[PDB]
Amino acid sequence: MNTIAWLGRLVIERIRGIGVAALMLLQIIFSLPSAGGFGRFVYQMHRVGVMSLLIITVSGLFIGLVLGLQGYSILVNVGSESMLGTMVSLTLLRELAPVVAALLFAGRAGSALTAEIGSMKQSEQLASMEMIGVDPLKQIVSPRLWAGIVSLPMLTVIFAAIGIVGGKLVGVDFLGVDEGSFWSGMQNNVQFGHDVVNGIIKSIVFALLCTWIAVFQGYACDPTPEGIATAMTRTVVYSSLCVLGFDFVLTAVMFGG
Amino acid sequence: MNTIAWLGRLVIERIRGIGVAALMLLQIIFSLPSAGGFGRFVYQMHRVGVMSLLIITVSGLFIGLVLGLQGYSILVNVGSESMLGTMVSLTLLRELAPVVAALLFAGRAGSALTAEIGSMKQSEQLASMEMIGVDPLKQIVSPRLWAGIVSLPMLTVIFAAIGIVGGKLVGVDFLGVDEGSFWSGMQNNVQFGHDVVNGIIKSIVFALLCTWIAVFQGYACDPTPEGIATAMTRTVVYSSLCVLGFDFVLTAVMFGG
Amino acid sequence: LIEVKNLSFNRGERVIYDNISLNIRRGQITAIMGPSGTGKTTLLRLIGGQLVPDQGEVLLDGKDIAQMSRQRARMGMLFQSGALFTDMSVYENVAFPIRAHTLSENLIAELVALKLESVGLRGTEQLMPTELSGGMNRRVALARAIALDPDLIMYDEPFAGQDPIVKGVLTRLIRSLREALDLTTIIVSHDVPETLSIADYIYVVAEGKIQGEGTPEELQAYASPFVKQFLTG
Amino acid sequence: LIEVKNLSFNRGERVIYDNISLNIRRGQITAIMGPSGTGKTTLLRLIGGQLVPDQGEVLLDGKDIAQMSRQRARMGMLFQSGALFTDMSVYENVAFPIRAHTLSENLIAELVALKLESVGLRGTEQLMPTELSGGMNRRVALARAIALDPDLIMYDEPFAGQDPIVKGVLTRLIRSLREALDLTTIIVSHDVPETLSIADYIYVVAEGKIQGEGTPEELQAYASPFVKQFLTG
Amino acid sequence: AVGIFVIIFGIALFFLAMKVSGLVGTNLSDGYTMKAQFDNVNGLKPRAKVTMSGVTIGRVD
Amino acid sequence: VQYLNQELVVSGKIDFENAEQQYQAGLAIIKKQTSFPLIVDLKQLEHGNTLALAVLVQWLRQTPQKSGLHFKNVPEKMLKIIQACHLQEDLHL
Amino acid sequence: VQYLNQELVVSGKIDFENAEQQYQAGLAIIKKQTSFPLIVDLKQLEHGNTLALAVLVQWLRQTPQKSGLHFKNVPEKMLKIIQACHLQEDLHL
Repeated sequence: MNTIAWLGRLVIERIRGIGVAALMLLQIIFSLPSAGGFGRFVYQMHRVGVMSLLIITVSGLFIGLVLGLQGYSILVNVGSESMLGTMVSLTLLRELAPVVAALLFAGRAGSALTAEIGSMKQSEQLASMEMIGVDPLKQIVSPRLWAGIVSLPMLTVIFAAIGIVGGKLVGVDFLGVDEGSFWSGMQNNVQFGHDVVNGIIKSIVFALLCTWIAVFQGYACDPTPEGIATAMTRTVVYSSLCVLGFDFVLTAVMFGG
Repeated sequence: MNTIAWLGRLVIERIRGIGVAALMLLQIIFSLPSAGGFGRFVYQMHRVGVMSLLIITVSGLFIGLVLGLQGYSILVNVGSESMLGTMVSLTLLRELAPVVAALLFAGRAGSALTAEIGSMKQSEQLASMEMIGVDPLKQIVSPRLWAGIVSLPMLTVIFAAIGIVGGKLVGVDFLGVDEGSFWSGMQNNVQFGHDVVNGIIKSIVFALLCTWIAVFQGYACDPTPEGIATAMTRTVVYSSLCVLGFDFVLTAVMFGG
Repeated sequence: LIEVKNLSFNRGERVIYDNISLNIRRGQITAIMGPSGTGKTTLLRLIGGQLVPDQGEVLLDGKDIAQMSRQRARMGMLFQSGALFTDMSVYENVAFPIRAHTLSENLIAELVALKLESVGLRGTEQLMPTELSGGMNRRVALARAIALDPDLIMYDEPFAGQDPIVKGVLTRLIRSLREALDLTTIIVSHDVPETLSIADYIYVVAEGKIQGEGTPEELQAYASPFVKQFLTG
Repeated sequence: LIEVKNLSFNRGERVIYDNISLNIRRGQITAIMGPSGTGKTTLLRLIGGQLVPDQGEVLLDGKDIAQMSRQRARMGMLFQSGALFTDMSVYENVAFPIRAHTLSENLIAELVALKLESVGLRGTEQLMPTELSGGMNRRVALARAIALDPDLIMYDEPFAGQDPIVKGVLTRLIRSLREALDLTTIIVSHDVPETLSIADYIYVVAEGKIQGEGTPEELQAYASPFVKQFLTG
Repeated sequence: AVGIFVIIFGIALFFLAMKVSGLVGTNLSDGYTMKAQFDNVNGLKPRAKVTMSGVTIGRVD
Repeated sequence: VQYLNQELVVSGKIDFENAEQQYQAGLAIIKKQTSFPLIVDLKQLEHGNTLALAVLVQWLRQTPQKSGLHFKNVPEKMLKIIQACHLQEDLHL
Repeated sequence: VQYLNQELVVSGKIDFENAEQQYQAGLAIIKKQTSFPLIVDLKQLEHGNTLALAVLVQWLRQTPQKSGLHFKNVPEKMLKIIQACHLQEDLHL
């Protein structure tokens, strides 16, 4: 597992100006830990949560149906000892699905968050409030950071979980795959209670990545619309390698590949 | 193969990304879409081409290497019945890479496109030019629909091609496999050189789908900062899972699956 | 010659104008006043021929110009931004929207150099809006409006994107230039002082209908309680 | 009591202020205006303590406030928009920033609810600045301006870029609200009525240092080629 | 750059933390190297497993 | 005005002369029968006038005989107006 | 002015930068170097005046017997002004 660690050193590499917000992320409960359903707080929860419920069900049908034909063709090509969900649900729940989930959360909702924060400096809150001296960290970080990271690592796992729950629906409709053998097969193939329990940790680390990357670029953007799209370009560059560095390391360590 | 048409209808089920300005797209087809190396072409190929050049070389390599770790773990577990590139290039070129490539255009370049048109409706171009009567469709959409099928679907094949280039980089580093036996062993198993050259058609329709959705959100926005940021969050709702209608339709024909 | 009769406009769900009228003739310099955000921009779009009104007529010498272009109809206006692309040169900026109606590169080649002598920016045709100052950009935009010799030239808050202090200098300049031009002029501005010294007749909109119809001296004196509160002493 | 002596600041590579000075009493209208890139809002940040000045002293009642905080020195100001929280409600606009600066449970419980009724904002408590009009937002802004009673009070373009109607209302309204004190006021603004009727002394800063110095009558008569063209007859 | 771009300097010292475990160890000096002659092997692979009493002890160099 | 007891405020037309008249009207009507819904809020005023001085003296005559009275949360400029009437020495403040 | 070649006439309003600068240059340079052909776009000007036509009357005596002459796209406002003093009957326009 040394070559894996060699390739998995990308988690340190993509930290350009991000590291300035070190004590900025610390002091977000300094000036009174607020909580509740608020106007923007809930809209970020729609972007991360409510809308993503439909994304999860339909992208699960895109993945599921593609790997459902693969399952059939493995029977035809390789054989009966790795057929159907013996060697497909094995790779799908465990190592494959997690990457796409991170791209549709850390990528998609992370940049969306940034885009909204950028406009506080340009127009609605921070423009007037930093100048006065109304605590900047309490102003835009504290009530927007928490909104997009509480359900996020559960949702990252749910992405993959629904590929198994909906995988037996289309395992039956494409062929007739028994639901209980799919279920008991799944458990045994990945040793779920020790390996997939640790894949939950892998997805918490993915939530923790959103707390470093997204905040700084919204915090100090240039208040022009082109500077905002440059800031969203930067978050795609930052989040694309940080996730892959952990796809190397934690697949080998949390899952045990 | 009953999953050929089932992937298609998922895209068809919900079409609200195109529908509202479909009549304007039909008018461009009516009036005859423009072509030529213009200033619009330069910035369209900046977002699609120039930006993606460094993304594909760097992140695109490590994406492939994470899918090659999956390849390696099969060698560790199964070995001899799925050796070298039996089960590695097989799903990589044909099934896995295509979706991630779409997230760099339907997702990233699409978001950028939205951002540009929305802001020119508020400032540089269409704010004044609609009122002047220099035909808006002919001005900024008509030549950039044509631009979408020039470089973009080749780049999806190049993205995938980098996975194969990365496969021989670490054939020795994960274990000690001679690059020439890995690649020629791979070549024979999937009939690589014939199918990968024939499969350049898969994502041409996807290029068109990316630009039919993304242009709408910029084009018919309310040009205020609240209306424009809402439309950018609406871009990834519709463009993310409506670009995969023709996966197995042309994988079976061009990639020879 | 633009004839306006009983013009009524509903902007989507918001009713803007209840049948209005005017007497703006060929070469007449007038102004139209009202609060910002009451469809003053969309009024100018109706006069040009971009938007479609519900009731009433807007005719060009008793003709409906739905199938004709604005360049062939001899209409135009000066904008808040100036209608200049930022990735193209000044030459290209003012050549972009005059391609329709007498397409000729040699005509444009002579036009751009000559028409900028009136503002004193003859050698700026290779520069871009970023390189130029704000005042220079407005001076090029003025010359753009008179490119194809249009009859109609409307003014929609020319100096909206400039600072109040900067506008003070440019308003003094443009005052004499509008009188020298002497074409069909419709001034829309949030500054009242600007319109008092230039316009002959002023059309004051009072709650979605033109009520004040007269000269600066006749409307010094106030038409209605609304107008009394519109311009304070 | 605000006293500034020989304040100079270079913002990166761009020189903004070359030793300037002023004397402004508590609760009076402040404003710096001019072309973009001359520090309209930079003075506000230097006195507030967001940017670090190079040379000079800023005193609050003859006390150095360079190392003191906003809460410790009791500083604040009113912004052009209104200095309100856009996401929050009108109740929450004045309930959020009263926790900082003299934290007290009886302060929050009693004053916040009652001061809104004393202005006339009882039926707008649950509404947000986006929903309200500019005039309604100004009423909340005026209530917020003296909510904390800062020792150091500044303003920023009270009614420079307002609607035709609203500007007329705020010219008399805000003047009469500041007339209660009527102390040494220094305004640099485009609006002539504003600098004539309210301000006592004028210190125009342009191209680095103070170029215009005196009363409206003393500065009728001009200071520079720019001013000669800027002001009208 | 003690500001904004200092962080690039600081993370350079943690970027190579998987340099020690990037290939081997090292640990070749605590192992054994031995050689032998073979006349005909069906299926010799680089890094083929070598055992002792059913336990892998190393690989073919 | 709800029964906390909150300050008597004008529900209609808001003005300085209207609020000071309402204070004298509530003194004759409500405070005469032993009740003082009054937390004197001076935060929105910049400087007092003859009417603000007048009611401070009238309040001193009225309420103290029966109970206490809230003078909480005042700014520095209107605190000097309270000190001008000399309420600090012998009245809640 | 480029190397087309063209005459130097005032195209628009006579002002500080073209009243004597372009007038003297037409007599000294354009007449001497023989750039008699003139393509000029006059759409930016509403109507001309006596002094702008007086320059063309000086060219009236010179151009006919020396070179050719071809105008392009003259707007209909300037056709009325130039023709009125009989320059459209003898010169190309």
